[PDB]
Amino acid sequence: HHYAMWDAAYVLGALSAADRREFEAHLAGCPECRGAVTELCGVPALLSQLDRDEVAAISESA
Amino acid sequence: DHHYAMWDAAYVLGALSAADRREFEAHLAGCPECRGAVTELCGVPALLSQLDRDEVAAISES
Amino acid sequence: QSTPDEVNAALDRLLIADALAQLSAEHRAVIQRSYYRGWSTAQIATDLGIAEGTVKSRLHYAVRALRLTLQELGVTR
Amino acid sequence: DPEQSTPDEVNAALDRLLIADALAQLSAEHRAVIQRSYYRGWSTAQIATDLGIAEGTVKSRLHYAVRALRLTLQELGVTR
Ligand SMILES: [Zn+2]
Ligand SMILES: [Zn+2]
Repeated sequence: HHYAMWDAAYVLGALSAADRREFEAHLAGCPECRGAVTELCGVPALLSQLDRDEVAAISESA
Repeated sequence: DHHYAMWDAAYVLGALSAADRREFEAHLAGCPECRGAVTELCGVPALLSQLDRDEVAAISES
Repeated sequence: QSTPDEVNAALDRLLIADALAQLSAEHRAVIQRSYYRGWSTAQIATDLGIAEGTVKSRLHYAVRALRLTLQELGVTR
Repeated sequence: DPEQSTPDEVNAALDRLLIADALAQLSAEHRAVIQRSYYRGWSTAQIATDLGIAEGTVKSRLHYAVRALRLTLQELGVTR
């Protein structure tokens, strides 16, 4: 089931509005996906400690 | 009657200190209730991220 | 000329703004300070002159209130 | 921003240090999708066009990108 791959997109806010509702619907009846998002829900909080500029500098600088 | 139940929002919003975040992740490893709580709240950041802090400040001033 | 997805995105942005406008002032304040300003629990406490524990529970209720609105508005299920 | 205690101030700086380190350790492709979705606010469709891959592949690539990031973050002591 292709949904399993949607966890990160969902938690990062990258799902279009139609995909987001599709996934939220799937989540209500899929304990696996539900547990997947739960594993990742702490990640946006960590990502938010840096600004996009800091991040861009990390890229240019690889 | 367990204080950790109030930390779910601060956790998902990124507002817990490094220390507070560790305690809470520790508690999460053993509390299915708090896990269900953060799971419910985890689409929230993605929704919030669709607006900038400037729009939001404007709204709060009025 | 508007793509179906940019239309839906535009709608969601209106509704989320709208949902944030419907929060009580106290709920909007803690959400604004944690998520949008990136402040810690302790900093929010200092700035508001309330206890840290109160900031946490207040954030707890505020996020849940936001969500109730966003559900009624149809933004999230 | 309000004043924080000295420990809070240092710990948060340490955290930002490790998080940055973790992202630098991502492969270029994993960092590329994380930068576009989270930092730039882009949608999968938009990322698909800029990067030159199918949207379904943007999704799965993000899935692996975030899981890899997490691995490093755990190894690094930032999250359990
Ligand atoms: Zn599933
Ligand atoms: Zn608990």
